[PDB]
Amino acid sequence: ASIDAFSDLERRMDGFQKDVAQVLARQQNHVALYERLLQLRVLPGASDVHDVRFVFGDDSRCWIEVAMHGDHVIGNSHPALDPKSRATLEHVLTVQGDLAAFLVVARDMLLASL
Amino acid sequence: KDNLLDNPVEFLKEVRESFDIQQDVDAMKRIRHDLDVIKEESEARLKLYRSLGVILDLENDQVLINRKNDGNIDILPLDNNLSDFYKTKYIWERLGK
Amino acid sequence: DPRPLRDKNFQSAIQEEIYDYLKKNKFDIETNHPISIKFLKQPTQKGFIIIFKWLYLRLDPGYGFTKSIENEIYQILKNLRYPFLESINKSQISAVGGSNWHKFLGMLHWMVRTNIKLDMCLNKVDRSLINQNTQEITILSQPLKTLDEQDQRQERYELMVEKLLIDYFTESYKSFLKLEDNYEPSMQELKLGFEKFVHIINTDVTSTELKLEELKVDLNRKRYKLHQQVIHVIDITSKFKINIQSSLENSENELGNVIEELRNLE
Amino acid sequence: IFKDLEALSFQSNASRNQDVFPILDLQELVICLQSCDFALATQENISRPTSDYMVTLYKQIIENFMGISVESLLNSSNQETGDGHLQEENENIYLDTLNVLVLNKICFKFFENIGVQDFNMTDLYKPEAQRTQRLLSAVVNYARFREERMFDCNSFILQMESLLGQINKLNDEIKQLQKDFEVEVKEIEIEYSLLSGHINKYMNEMLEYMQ
Ligand SMILES: [Mg+2]
Repeated sequence: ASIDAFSDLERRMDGFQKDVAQVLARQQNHVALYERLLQLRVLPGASDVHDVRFVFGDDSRCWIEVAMHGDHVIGNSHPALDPKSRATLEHVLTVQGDLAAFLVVARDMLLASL
Repeated sequence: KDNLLDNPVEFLKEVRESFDIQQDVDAMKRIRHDLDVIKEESEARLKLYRSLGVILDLENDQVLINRKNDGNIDILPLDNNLSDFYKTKYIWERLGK
Repeated sequence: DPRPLRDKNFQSAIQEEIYDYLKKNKFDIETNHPISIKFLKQPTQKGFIIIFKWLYLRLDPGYGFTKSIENEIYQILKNLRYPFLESINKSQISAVGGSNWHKFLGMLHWMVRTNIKLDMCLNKVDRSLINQNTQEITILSQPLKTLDEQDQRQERYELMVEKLLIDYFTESYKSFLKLEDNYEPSMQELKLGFEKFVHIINTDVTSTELKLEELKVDLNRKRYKLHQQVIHVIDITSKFKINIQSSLENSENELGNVIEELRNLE
Repeated sequence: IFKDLEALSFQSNASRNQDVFPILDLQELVICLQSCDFALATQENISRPTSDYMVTLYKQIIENFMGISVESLLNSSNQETGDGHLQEENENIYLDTLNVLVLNKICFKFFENIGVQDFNMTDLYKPEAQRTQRLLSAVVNYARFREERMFDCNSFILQMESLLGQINKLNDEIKQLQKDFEVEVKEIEIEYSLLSGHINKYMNEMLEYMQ
């Protein structure tokens, strides 16, 4: 523990200085990258009957709402889906359960209409 | 005489007292708390995005599509290459075959 | 007592050696008591006393023999620490030319050898004294060792001058008892000697002086060298801390933003 | 034990001095010898009770006035050559005798120098009261003479003490300088050690959150 040995400490410090810098790299933003790629955000519903709202497009271009607890599973949609389609999706969720499938079919459907 | 510390002992002491340990420790605690927040509040959405079949490799700087059964897949890079609309369109087209 | 005193060959040899010592050192000329004296295998009491007196006065001059030495021989031998003293009865000392002479003959030989060795011993002493009279100036004139290594130098000087003063005292007192009241010779011999002293110690002074002025320089060089070191640490230490804090401040902000965006539900 | 019979013995009013030095009476003799720092000199022991201790007293005297060591001279008296041949451990026959006679000789030359011509073995091993007092009287007279010769030599003493003083002062300066600097190095090394321990502590506590 002599000042002449300060060289030694400069080693450890330079390592610490390094190690710290390495652990604090910005690498916890997976969700935002996903959203940017897929252009799909998951938001609250405009009416809490339907809690979950899926949104396709950078603007509020397409979106659909789901109330998986009430007796109206498939809620609102701005692209004005027809009854048959809404029943189709309500069964892709009620019977199938494949949520991914529901999202692909809902996207294809909504992007067709205006 | 100048270029000669007027009182070096007092200088070293003054450096030791200004070396705030608990401050940076508390900062580290704040950082781990933030990380746990990001984890908890990302869990579900990440489970959904991975449920689609898309998975990420920020190591290889590329993303992977594994909705193609029978040992096939797709890859897409994130260098400063092309526009985002291109990427999105490709990822979505190759997903719901 | 442990010696073949009665052996005729032993007797012959020690007789020869005794005779040789006395004759070589002009015993017969110095004392005509027996003159041209040669192998008293049958001694005469008178003559024996003569020899004893001669030899002992050679060992201890200034001793005052009484008028009947026979009364002192035993005490003389006891003082000398004669090792074979136990083997001698006082009675036999009065007329030793009889049967028991084999003992006294031996005694005489023992004195001869003793004398031999004494003259030798004292010679060495003389030499030794000479050596001492210089040792100090020699050791004090050796290459100077730094203070911590050379202890008891002041004692060396004090001793040196003390010996000079002792010489002056002794010689001047000799004169004083001779009724000469002028000690200029002695005094001169002192001054000369003292000058040598003043010379060597002067060297020391100069030496020390130089060392002093050098030490200063040395220290001034080290102090600087040291302060720089201190500065150095106080520099990089500071930097280090700063850097770490930066790494933290960025991180906390970054994650902050992330969390905010994870909570923006527009 | 307590002897004053010598006092009641006849003391002639006439006198006859054979020596060149005065013969001091018992008490004054003891006072002078004590004033010469010979603590062993006492009226009790320098009277008829003149015994083996005279060897010690003469040793002290010669050692103080001649400024030499008797043990040393005796040591150099007993060694011719000792690396190889060893005929010295067994010849006890002469060693004691020779040490004794050599001591007697040292005393003999010393007393020759101060006006006594016939110091001999009796004075060391069969010592007598009156002769002991004569010898010690010579000692005292020499001591007084010396005390007068000191005044002639005070100049030398003063010059000496001056030079030794110079050396000692300088060495004091040296010691003070290097002591001071060593203190500085001590304090700095202390604070630096506290700083090192502090930083290491900082890195240890932190690393608990890395990993
Ligand atoms: Mg007086």
